[PDB]
Amino acid sequence: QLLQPLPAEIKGTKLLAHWASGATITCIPESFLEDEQPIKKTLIKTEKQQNVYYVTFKVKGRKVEAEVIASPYEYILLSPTDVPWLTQQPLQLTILVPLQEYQEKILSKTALPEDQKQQLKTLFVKYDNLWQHWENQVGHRKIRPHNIATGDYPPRPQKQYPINPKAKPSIQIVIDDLLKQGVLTPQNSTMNTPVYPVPKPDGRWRMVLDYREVNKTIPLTAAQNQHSAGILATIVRQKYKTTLDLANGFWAHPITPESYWLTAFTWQGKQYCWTRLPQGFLNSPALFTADVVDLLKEIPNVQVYVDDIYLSHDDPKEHVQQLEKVFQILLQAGYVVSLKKSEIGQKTVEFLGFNITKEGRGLTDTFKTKLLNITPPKDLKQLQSILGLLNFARNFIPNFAELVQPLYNLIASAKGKYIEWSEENTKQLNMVIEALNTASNLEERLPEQRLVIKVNTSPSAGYVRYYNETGKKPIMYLNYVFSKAELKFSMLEKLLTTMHKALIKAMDLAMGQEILVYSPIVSMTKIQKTPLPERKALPIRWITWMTYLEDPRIQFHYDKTLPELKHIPDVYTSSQSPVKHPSQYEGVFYTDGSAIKSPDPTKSNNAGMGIVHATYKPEYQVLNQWSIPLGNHTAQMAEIAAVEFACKKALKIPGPVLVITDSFYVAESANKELPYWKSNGFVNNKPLKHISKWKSIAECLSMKPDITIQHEKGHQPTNTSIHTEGNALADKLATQGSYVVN
Ligand SMILES: [Ca+2]
Repeated sequence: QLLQPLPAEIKGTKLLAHWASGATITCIPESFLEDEQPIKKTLIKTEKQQNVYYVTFKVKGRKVEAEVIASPYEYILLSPTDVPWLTQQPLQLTILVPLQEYQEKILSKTALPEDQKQQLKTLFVKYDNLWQHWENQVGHRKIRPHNIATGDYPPRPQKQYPINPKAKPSIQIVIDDLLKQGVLTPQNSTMNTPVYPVPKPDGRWRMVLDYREVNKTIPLTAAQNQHSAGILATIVRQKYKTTLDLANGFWAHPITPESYWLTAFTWQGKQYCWTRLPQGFLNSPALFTADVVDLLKEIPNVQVYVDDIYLSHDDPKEHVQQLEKVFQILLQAGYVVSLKKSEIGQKTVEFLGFNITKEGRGLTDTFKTKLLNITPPKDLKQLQSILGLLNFARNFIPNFAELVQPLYNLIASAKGKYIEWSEENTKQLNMVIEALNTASNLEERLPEQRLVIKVNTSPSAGYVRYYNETGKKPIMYLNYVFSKAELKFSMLEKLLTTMHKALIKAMDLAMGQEILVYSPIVSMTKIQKTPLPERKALPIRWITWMTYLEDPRIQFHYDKTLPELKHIPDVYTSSQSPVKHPSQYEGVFYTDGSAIKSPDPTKSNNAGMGIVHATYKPEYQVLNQWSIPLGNHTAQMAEIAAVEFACKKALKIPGPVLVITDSFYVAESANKELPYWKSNGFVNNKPLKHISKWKSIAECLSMKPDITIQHEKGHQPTNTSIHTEGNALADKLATQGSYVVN
């Protein structure tokens, strides 16, 4: 548990002892007390009677004589009396995690009222032993050790190839910590497993075991929890939502001493074995999750997939009451929670087993059906991709040949491998999409025909088409938004996470009908054999992906007519179409800019912008004011540079903010022109200072998209809205700076 294990040898074989606090005598693993003769026989309430012995053993090299009983466990429960010299000391591993930055981060983003928010800040301390304090820290689970030695024909040992030495230092720490905790034991074995290193965003590296050779031997003989699909159907979305990431829980379940040889691996010419369940093993996710489910059975609403846990209660007070009940269970069992990726008491959770963020109160996940806009292609190869993409809608769209005709005429126009794109063509393309958004082309779902799903993906997002098996029109298209982590995935994994998000909505439309999925992938079996270093997603992703093949209701077919969508341009995402109230934003930024006639005839101009930071959470208040002269520039430039300053100051505040411009051109450009100027490369603006200002705004929004931009004329507004009052102050500051000369 929280006490550091102590190295000890009893009968030649090394073992570990744990300082106990109970007054009961020392327990010893059962396999050593068979040969020994019993002194007497006593019964224990917490009544079964067991034999009593008196054996000698070494603790840290010093022999110890004590009256002992048996223990079904693999550790030596050490009575404090028998060892008066040795004192209890807490566990001390290598690296201490930044636990205070984690808790302050969770307290910041919590959507709970300040009343319950202080209860949580108190719950950090009462259950301090529950959170993960050390890196690679694991907990002990007082459970009957698992037997994973199923199957009479053992697998063949794999030779260990040299690995990257740049990863050895960061991994040897983990080897030391697990050895220190007894998670790893030095022991030769018949089986050997390859080990692979993969980098971590912080610069260090984590090791990966290749257990697919042992999994082909071990048969599937365990009760599987509801899979990704079955869990997501029974969920209950209430007011607040909370997710708790465990610290590799399979490292908490110990395996039987007989099964240690199976999990063996070679590190630095030395062979080690696993005391606990290892990650990448066949039955580790199932054996671990089942235990977790029983504990969470008592809670009214819960869902557990792998490490992640889900809790959603509508009552603010009851969410915290159940949350404390969750913590006691996890602390009493010996589980360890990582506050690095945990999310507590938020209106939406970023990840709940599935990659989709969960908002609202809906038992079934909802997502936008309609396809999204596409940025103009920069090259011919990116324009040929989108044409062969729309080729499917020829057989059921009347105006198709008429609305696509202009784009065909544009390709042969230049004939110089460079293509010129007109702004109206961008609007024409937007019309092509709106035709698909119209429910005419949308066929109706038929409960008789099976559900056909055609899946392809672009570097920016995926494209999913739900069909009827005979129908020429699709029931409904589906376009999934890639998260910042999924964009890092390889192209093959972008398809798989796309299919994952597509089979979710298919369950709603299945209605007891088998589902056939067509995909550019030729063989599903070959995909499981895809090499490991090419997978750039978490194993939780692949397990979640592979668990869907086993369903006989779903079948996957290779489709040749699916085109290549690697050169598909970026999907146009609009953060301005949703409008949010100014009170819910954490920060409000009013901007403005003026430019009177310069006194000097040479400059001929003078500018001055104004910035106001306002917060509406408690009442209408202003944090700071700013009034800056900009020299000879455009009045709109003063209104252009006014938001570049405001965009930066929002980065220091992690939360929803809103910037407001008196200018029409600024807000409209940030909504439609900015997604263009990014891909446009700022071509044919405007000399160089003008372009640098727009890029800086684009990059600032790239680092934090939580920034929304509105626009309000505010011409002689007596008291139109409570919002225009703050903008009247910003225009005052912009005017003051415009009147000041250097
Ligand atoms: Ca202005």
